[PDB]
Amino acid sequence: TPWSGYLDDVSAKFDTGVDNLQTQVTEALDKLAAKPSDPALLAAYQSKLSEYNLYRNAQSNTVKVFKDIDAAIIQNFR
Amino acid sequence: TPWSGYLDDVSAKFDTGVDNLQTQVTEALDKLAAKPSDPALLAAYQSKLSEYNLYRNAQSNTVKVFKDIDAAIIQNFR
Amino acid sequence: TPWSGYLDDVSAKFDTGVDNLQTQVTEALDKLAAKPSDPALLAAYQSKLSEYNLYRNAQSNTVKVFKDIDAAIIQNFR
Amino acid sequence: TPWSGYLDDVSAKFDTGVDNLQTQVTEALDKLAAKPSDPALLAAYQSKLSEYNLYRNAQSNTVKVFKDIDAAIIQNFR
Amino acid sequence: TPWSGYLDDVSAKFDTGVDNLQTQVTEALDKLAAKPSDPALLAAYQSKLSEYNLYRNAQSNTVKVFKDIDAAIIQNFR
Amino acid sequence: TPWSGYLDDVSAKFDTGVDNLQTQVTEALDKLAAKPSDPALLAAYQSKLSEYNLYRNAQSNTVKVFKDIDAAIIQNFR
Amino acid sequence: TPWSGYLDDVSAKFDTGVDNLQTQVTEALDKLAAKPSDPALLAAYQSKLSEYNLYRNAQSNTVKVFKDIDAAIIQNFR
Amino acid sequence: TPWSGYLDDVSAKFDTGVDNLQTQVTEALDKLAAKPSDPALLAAYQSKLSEYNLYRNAQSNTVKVFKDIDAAIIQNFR
Amino acid sequence: TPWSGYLDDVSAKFDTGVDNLQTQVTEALDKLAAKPSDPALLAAYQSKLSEYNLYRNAQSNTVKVFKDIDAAIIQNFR
Amino acid sequence: TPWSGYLDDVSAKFDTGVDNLQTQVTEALDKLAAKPSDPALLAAYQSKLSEYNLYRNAQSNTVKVFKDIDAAIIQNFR
Amino acid sequence: TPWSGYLDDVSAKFDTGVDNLQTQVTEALDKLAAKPSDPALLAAYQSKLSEYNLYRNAQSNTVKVFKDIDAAIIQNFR
Amino acid sequence: TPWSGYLDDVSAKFDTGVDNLQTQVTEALDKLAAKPSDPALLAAYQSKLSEYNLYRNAQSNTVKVFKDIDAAIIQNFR
Amino acid sequence: TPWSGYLDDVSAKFDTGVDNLQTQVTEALDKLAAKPSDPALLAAYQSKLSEYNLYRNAQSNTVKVFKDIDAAIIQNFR
Amino acid sequence: TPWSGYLDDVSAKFDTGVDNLQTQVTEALDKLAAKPSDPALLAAYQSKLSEYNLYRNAQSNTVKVFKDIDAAIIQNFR
Amino acid sequence: TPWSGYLDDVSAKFDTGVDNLQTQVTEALDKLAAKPSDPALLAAYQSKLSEYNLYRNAQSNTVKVFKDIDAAIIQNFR
Amino acid sequence: TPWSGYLDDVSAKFDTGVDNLQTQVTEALDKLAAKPSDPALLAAYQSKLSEYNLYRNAQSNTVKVFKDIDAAIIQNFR
Amino acid sequence: TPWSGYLDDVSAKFDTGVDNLQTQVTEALDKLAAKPSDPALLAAYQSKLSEYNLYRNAQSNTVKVFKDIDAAIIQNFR
Amino acid sequence: TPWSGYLDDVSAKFDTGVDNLQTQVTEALDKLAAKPSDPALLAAYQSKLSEYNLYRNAQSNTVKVFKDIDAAIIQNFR
Amino acid sequence: TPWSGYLDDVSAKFDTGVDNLQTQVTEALDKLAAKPSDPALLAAYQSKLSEYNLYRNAQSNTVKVFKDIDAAIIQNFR
Repeated sequence: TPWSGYLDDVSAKFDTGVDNLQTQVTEALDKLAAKPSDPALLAAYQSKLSEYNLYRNAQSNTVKVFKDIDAAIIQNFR
Repeated sequence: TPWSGYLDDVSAKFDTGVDNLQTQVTEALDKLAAKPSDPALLAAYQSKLSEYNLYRNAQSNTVKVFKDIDAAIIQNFR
Repeated sequence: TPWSGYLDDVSAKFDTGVDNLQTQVTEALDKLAAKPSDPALLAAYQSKLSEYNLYRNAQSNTVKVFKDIDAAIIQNFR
Repeated sequence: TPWSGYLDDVSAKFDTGVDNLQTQVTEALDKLAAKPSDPALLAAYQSKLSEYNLYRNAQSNTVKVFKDIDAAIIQNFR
Repeated sequence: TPWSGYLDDVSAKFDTGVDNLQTQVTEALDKLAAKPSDPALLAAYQSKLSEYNLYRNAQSNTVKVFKDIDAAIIQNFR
Repeated sequence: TPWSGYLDDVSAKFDTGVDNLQTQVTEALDKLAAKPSDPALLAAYQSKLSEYNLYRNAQSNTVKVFKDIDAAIIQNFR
Repeated sequence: TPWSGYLDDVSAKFDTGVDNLQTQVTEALDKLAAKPSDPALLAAYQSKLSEYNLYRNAQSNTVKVFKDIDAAIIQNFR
Repeated sequence: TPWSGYLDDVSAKFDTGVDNLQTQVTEALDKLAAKPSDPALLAAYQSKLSEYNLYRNAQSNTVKVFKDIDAAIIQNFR
Repeated sequence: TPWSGYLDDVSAKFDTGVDNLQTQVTEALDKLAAKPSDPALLAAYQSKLSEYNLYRNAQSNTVKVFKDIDAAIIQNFR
Repeated sequence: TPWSGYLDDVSAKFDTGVDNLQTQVTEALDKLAAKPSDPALLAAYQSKLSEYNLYRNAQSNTVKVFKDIDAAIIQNFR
Repeated sequence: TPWSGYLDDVSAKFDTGVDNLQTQVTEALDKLAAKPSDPALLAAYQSKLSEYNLYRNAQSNTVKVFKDIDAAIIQNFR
Repeated sequence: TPWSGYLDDVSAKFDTGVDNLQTQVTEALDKLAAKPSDPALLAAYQSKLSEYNLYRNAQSNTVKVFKDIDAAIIQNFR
Repeated sequence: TPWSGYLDDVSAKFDTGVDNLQTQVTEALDKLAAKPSDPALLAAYQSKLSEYNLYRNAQSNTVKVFKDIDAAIIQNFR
Repeated sequence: TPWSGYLDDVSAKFDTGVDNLQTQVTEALDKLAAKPSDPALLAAYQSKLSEYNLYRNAQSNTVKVFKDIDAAIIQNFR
Repeated sequence: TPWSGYLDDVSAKFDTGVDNLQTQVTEALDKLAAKPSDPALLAAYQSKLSEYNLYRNAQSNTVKVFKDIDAAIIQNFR
Repeated sequence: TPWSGYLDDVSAKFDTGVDNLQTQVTEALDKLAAKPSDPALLAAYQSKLSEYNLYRNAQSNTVKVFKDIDAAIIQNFR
Repeated sequence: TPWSGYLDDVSAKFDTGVDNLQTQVTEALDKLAAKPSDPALLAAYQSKLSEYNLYRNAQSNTVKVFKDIDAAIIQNFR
Repeated sequence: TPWSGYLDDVSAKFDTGVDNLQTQVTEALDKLAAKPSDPALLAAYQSKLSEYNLYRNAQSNTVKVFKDIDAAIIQNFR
Repeated sequence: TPWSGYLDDVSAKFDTGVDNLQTQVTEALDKLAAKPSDPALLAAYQSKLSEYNLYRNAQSNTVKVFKDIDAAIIQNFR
């Protein structure tokens, strides 16, 4: 069994929270690349790419906060 | 079930708000191409194409604003 | 229900404002073609064709103005 | 009571400043559509439509300026 | 009873301070989507969306300041 | 397979929409050049050349509009 | 009966003082993960996460102070 | 009579030194929340919130210094 | 007597330095709203609104600098 | 004394630089309206109206340049 | 084997997505240069050059977004 | 070796694409000037001068497009 | 049999408590090094590296506490 | 005679080293407030305010260093 | 003697480097205001105003760089 | 044999992980410098330079984290 | 010595490049005004006035380009 | 020997990469100034000036990127 | 003989390592000040000023590291 700590659980709440956003960004970019001027494909790709920016920022900043929570508790052992 | 975030909902309010504007632009251009000098078809195509310009601009600028709302909230986690 | 935006309403105020000017130009040209030297038919066709020129110009320039009103509002979202 | 912020007040100074310019543009276009070649109706509609262009541009650019005033004050909290 | 701390009170002063700004942005966007070229609906949506940007920025930066007030007091226990 | 994007499809809707207008302009000019004073050939060439002017203008202005739709979406990625 | 000393009482005054802050941080993160761009969920999660930082720091620094009170009394037995 | 030591006097010199800064921050935030885009209210709230940051930091660091003065005198009893 | 600290004095040097710029922006916008196409009123409103932008930016950035002066002195107490 | 900043001085150098150009445009238009076919009045009104166009453009673009000079200095305080 | 990272893969999805758009722009410009007034060659070159503009902009802005995704994750290592 | 960049290559594709159009315009104008009423020389000079207009416009607008392609890539380095 | 004392048992509770965290940090860094811009690999490496920081700090501070427990018991033999 | 220790001498070397920098910052801010858009006054105020930031930081960090020199000598009396 | 630090010297290298550019902008604007349509005065004023923009930007950005050089040296005293 | 510690191994996992990214940045810049307007060379250089930024940041921040892991273990020897 | 920068040199290359074009336009207009129907004076004045239009446009657009070259270099100091 | 660092080498790769582009812009402007209406000299000057814009932008943005690479490495010494 | 310790040697390795970088920054700024719009002087000054930033940061951070090496050795005498 692969081990997963508490920060691995917080980082995987976002991974299991979105269903296939890592796939839909890949699929919308592959549909965009075949024809990069259809406004039905650009506006669909903007809304996924702007979503994927806020996905990776809110994931990475939450893990940073719970790091500095624990690093100020663990410093208080001594 | 295909996942759709909040920016996917704002981009799909415009898609469900207009009924078949993506179709009517395609249908009016197909009626125009068969006879590109009828003023009943040019003036009908102008009013749909000028509409479709304001549709894709107001969609794409609204998603840009809600991006910079969230990117100034998520930066305040740390 | 076929969708009609605001520019579709301004372009259709001229269409519903005149009753059958798109028909009377077609009917006067069909009466002219059968006998293209009657001054009762030429002077009746001049007054409809000069009317139909000012109809399509005042329609098409009004839609152009309300386009550049909105394209200078929508540019001010960002 | 419907809430109205400061930018809602600046956008409503222009709305209450003009009396019925949103109505007069609608009324002059309805008088124009019934007879789109009267120069008494075209020149009256030009002066209202050119007014309504400068109304919506000076409204929308003023709200844009007071946005970038506040977004450079609120960025200075942190 | 759901618990609400001091930062929950500062974040809810803005929520109770505006009456229904979270609703009016949703209602004005729903009125905009049905007809995205009416200047009466675009200029009304600009003034609410520019308001909603300054609402979420002044909320999120105030909570950030009171965080760094407390994190420099609580660090002075030891 | 030769690639054709979305603007290539809009420019080829006009090409496939007219059947042989690029040929009929060439054929009517070749019939005109052999005898450039027959009114049956001048009036047939006027109606094709005035058609071919409105064909290339409505093609080239439609591609220009869909360019400025996409260049205002793609600018909103960043 | 599980034993709880004096430092266990000081650490459990904060646990019983907040009602369900350990739950509300978990519940707000679970509501955030399903849709990580709603500003109603980000600003609600910021105010709980900034609260939970000051909860664990003021708990852990208070226990550190009462440790160094007692370790300077108990050193004075000999 | 509620007892107040020497560090209670140093912490209350700042409390009695400012008159109602704990009130003016609360009053300016309540005036800000009703209309969070007035630059007369944002710039008035910035100058009080930046003041209240330097108030709580200079209070909390002064009490920390007089603690480490006394903890290096009291350690010299033995 | 309402208390005013040092940052309150720097923010009020700009308030007392300009005489009635908060009034003249309000008065010029009220004169503009009654007739938003007079170039004598637009060019007078541009010069006040561009002034009021540089007023609130130079006020808010000066208070930010004197904050980070003091927050690097007060951090050096301990 | 009504206050006038630096941009108010640059906008009033053009106002005091021309003597009565705001009056001469008004006076020449009033002489034109009484008899709008005299070439001595049309050619005199063309030279004032073409002057008044270059007056308001060179005024409004100069104030725009000195705005973006100052907004790139004031941004360099922080 | 020449190495290609993740941004090299996103930049090469557009390169492999279009088949020979870098060639067709070169070939249509070479056909245009031999005879720069054929409307069959100008309208074919407009649709490729307007396509090639949207190709290089959507490529270069996508790589910019995935840069600022990663530069806000990698900054959160420390 | 005189250096020639990419825009120098696009501007020289038109120069090498036409053989001696810069010479034929000069030669036809020199034949026209000796006898400026021969219809064999006027109609030959019209077809070269109308060609030379479309040569310098399609050259100068192509270089402008490839400039704004690169200035939107190079802006994305930072 | 290799000997392991009590502090060796406390340091090996963390080693046996995590399964292969010393391996997963090594494996995620080896997957990162082959392509250091994939956000699926950066965000997976952040959550393991922030975990591995809290692993080695909570291990090393626990062994330090049980050292100073024993060094204040063993000093009380004499 | 008012007493001044060694740290009072180091803090007063900077005070006597600059002549009237505490006055010139006050005088340049008073000249700025009367007209906050003159670039001759903004660029003169930037160079004094950026100087006054480096004055108070280099003063306050030097006194901090000579404190931690002495607090590691005085701790070595016992 | 009025004191001038190092940033005062860098800001005064630009002041003494140009001879009377602060005067020539004032003199060319005074010559422009008396006659704002002479192309000999507009093109002379463009070249001075575009120069004065690059003067105040290169002055203000150089002082900003030498500030952040020193603020990263002075932070390394402690 | 040149010695290489553990941080030398982590810094050389990135060096051996990419194959010749230090060479490809040098080679793409040398191809760019010979012709700095080819979009095939700019877009190829953007994707390598944006890659090389994320290479040196993820290398340098990983070495910083493993430094502060070890400096909090080695401090616990005493 | 009157100072002349680089843009003053580019604007004076056109002034010294033409010999007396500012004089010949003045002299040909003075010869035209005495007898404004001589075709030897009209055709001589057309060729100078059409020259003087291209002189002031190519001067004023070149200075605009070298402005936006420098304003994108000077912005890169910070 | 005049010293040249690494950024001096990157800025001189563009200088040695182009052969005499700093000379050809100067030579083409000197040929243009003697006769500023020859289309053989305008179109040759456009292609060099549009080249020289992309030369100085790609030089200045590359040096900016390698600055922010190094300023994020050198910040990680401490 | 003026004394120079070990940190004086590390700070003077950078001083003797660069030849005349303290002079070339002074010389390039003096060449810039005489003509602050030449792109040959701005791009030469950018590459020296960006170099001089990395010179003083890598000098000042190296001396800070060797300070905290020695202050953790010298603390271990007692």
